[PDB]
Amino acid sequence: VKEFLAKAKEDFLKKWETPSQNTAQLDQFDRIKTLGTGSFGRVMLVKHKESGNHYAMKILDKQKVVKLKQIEHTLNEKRILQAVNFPFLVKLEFSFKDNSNLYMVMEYVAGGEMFSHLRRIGRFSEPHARFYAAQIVLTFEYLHSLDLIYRDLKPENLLIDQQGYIQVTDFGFAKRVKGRTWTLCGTPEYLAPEIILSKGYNKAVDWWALGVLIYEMAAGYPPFFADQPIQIYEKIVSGKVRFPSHFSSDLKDLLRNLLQVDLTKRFGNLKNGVNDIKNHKWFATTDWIAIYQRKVEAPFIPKFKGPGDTSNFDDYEEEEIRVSINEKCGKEFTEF
Amino acid sequence: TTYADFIASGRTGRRASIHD
Ligand SMILES: Nc1ncnc2c1ncn2[C@@H]1O[C@H](COP(=O)(O)OP(=O)(O)CP(=O)(O)O)[C@@H](O)[C@H]1O
Ligand SMILES: [Mg+2]
Ligand SMILES: [Mg+2]
Repeated sequence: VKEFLAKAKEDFLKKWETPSQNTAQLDQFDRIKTLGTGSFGRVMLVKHKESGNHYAMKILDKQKVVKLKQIEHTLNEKRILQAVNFPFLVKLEFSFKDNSNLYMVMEYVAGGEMFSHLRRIGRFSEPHARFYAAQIVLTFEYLHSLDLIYRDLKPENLLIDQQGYIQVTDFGFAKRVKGRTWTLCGTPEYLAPEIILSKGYNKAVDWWALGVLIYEMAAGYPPFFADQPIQIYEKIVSGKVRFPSHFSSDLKDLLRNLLQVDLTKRFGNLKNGVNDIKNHKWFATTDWIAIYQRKVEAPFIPKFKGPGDTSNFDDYEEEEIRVSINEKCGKEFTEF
Repeated sequence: TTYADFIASGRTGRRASIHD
């Protein structure tokens, strides 16, 4: 692994230092349907004219981003996404901008969000949850080795590809930092107590989030839930966690070490780092190399009928892409 | 049950991220 990570780092640094820009333009794509909406725009299924390939186009409104002080995060998102390379990370195919918007064209993951499958099915069996978890563990090991913190782990950001494997999307809060950071960002149910407490935090928050993810996948509901975020935060900081009766002893033990408020005890943040997790009894049957190579038997393969199929995604209200005749926020997004 | 309480709660749908 150390050998692999060292090379991955070199590759990453080259792109981080000299990012690619303007690798396509708007008229090269026919917009089909919205796959999801966000605070600064939306993600749409699109078809690239010349190739006929389908992609997911994330659209960001510049003025909006600037008004809401999210410039740095947006720049982080694209700079990082274009530089990473891993089997479980969605690939950024093209990127460009125009008078009004920023565009990030990713490979299209037709299988839909893990979220929809999870809610529909109710909960995943342990081996099924474990299959997904192993993938996130290897992804975090990779990202962390590059001084990157993901910051938004949740089923809604995890897509299932045609092989039944995970493709992580939404690097909106990804950031390259050595040491601690302070931004209050993420998704309520997945926030680690140190984030909520405004005390400064590090990569350890991704490991706590993994804990929440594993718990949600296996239980069918989050360990800390309520009607309002504020109520959720109180539960998270209290630390009290209760496990469903069906949880194995191993799962509960792993979870108690991930959903650990004490930073000196949280798995993934100790002397042995990721190895404390990889070597845990819950992952005993996990063949890490096989997982990385995508050779393990996927527990579930989404039904897909032809490219361009969006049957695995909910429907959203369509809207017209507006492109002003005047350039908006040009200086702010020069590097994009 | 906990499941029933979650299912009747207002946060069972897609969750949006927060910032700042
Ligand atoms: N490469 C891809 N293939 C298929 N669908 C994708 C995709 N990238 C994103 N999506 C879909 O679009 C949705 C929104 O994308 P994304 O999460 O990046 O937007 P956002 O960051 O504005 C939402 P938030 O920050 O609130 O979580 C995803 O939850 C997913 O359903
Ligand atoms: Mg998202
Ligand atoms: Mg986001």
